[PDB]
Amino acid sequence: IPEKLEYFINKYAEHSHDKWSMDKLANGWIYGEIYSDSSKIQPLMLLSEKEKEIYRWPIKESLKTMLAWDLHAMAEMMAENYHNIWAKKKKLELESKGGGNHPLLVPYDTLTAKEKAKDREKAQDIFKFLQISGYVVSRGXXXXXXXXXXXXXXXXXXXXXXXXXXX
Repeated sequence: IPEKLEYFINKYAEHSHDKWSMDKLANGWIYGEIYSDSSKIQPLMLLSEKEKEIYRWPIKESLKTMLAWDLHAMAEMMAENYHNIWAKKKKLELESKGGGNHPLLVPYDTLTAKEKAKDREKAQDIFKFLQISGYVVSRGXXXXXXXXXXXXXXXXXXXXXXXXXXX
């Protein structure tokens, strides 16, 4: 990973903190030492410091994925990355602890239209954050050509027919 992408990760963390703090001021949450969800006190003003820390790694993983591998296509591909790693973890823990079957034990195509939006929300967020800076990424006539190919095929067929007539 390059160093100004190292910058970009810190800038993303900062702006995610700014959006979360916008939510904090919108809902009127106030900081405190004690941890609780009903009394409206937070040690990092719901989220623990670890519980914001954890969102640091999946961005790096998805970014490595985009580096090793249009806009909506990359969005749904990052969303599929998220859902695939989520399904992998859930399947491993199910086969580990003997858990029951989940309704998400299906491929990404048969799935419903709602989880689509659920997994594309943050994908669109990080993609906005990506295009704000300037870094542009991608995946990494025809009729005339088809007509020409058909003509060549017809010529070959005519040659074959002439040969057959000779035979």
